[PDB]
Amino acid sequence: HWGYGKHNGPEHWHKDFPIAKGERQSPVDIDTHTAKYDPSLKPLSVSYDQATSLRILNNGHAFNVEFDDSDKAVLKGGPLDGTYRLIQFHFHWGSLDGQGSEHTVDKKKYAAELHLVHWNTKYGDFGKAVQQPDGLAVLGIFLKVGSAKPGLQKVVDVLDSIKTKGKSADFTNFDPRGLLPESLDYWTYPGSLTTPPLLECVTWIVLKEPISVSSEQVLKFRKLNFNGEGEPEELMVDNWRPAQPLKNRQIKASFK
Ligand SMILES: COc1cc2c(cc1O)CC[C@@H]1[C@@H]2CC[C@]2(C)[C@@H](OS(N)(=O)=O)CC[C@@H]12
Ligand SMILES: COc1cc2c(cc1O)CC[C@@H]1[C@@H]2CC[C@]2(C)[C@@H](OS(N)(=O)=O)CC[C@@H]12
Ligand SMILES: [Zn+2]
Ligand SMILES: [Zn+2]
Repeated sequence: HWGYGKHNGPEHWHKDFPIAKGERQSPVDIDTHTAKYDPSLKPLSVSYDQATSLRILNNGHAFNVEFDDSDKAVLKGGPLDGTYRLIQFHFHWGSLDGQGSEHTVDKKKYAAELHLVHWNTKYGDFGKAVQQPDGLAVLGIFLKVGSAKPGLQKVVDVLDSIKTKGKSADFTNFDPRGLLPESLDYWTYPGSLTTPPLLECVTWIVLKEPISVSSEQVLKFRKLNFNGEGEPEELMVDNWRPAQPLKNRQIKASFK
């Protein structure tokens, strides 16, 4: 079963998922001396007021918060056509503050990265959406260690109750607006799922401004287990895929 270790990690993925060496694989390094400011890029339209969080789950790769995708949390605008519905969010993080993000900015690795996953509604269901180049829009947001993020506290406090693979808790009344920074300045490029099946169905939208999270908050991420309860203890850390080659895609910025 795929994972992040020496024996099942990103370097083994191409064997079951040959697309791993594709033309638009994610994440990528965002090189700012090559990123193209695009004045035509619209401001992002995040509408999360109606988001209906359901539960949080430890899937053995990370923990993910599922939403009711009817409920009308939607991402639109920015570089996107049509309506993308929020279906879930999750994080990738490191074994120390100095790494854990998937995207990098001039090779800088952040402590973590939040991904808010949305799907294009012309495709009827998530499953069909992922089979299309414009099937998904993932909003990526970096995490740096600093002051606490109040909107994160419910997430981290619940982690104690979902330590091992397959564990879930109820997670109603979670407002994902609280995971957002001040600015919605962004980079964007066509990419992929950063986990298997690595499908090239994603319009990546990566925010310029990281959110500040406390050391106390990020530490809780590192107490999760990859393994199931009663299995050999595998700590859930460094669950990130390294930056992939851009292969001459244009990363467009909405700010200079
Ligand atoms: C393959 O076809 C489909 C899959 C899914 C759906 C509809 C489909 O037609 C609806 C919800 C999708 C779920 C897949 C697992 C998700 C992303 C979950 O991610 S997760 N927990 O990390 O495995 C959260 C929401 C899930
Ligand atoms: C094709 O249908 C499915 C897809 C997935 C799952 C189950 C399905 O039935 C479970 C894991 C799902 C993954 C989709 C991309 C996720 C959310 C990834 O999001 S990401 N990193 O932003 O590209 C991380 C976990 C991935
Ligand atoms: Zn799995
Ligand atoms: Zn992710």
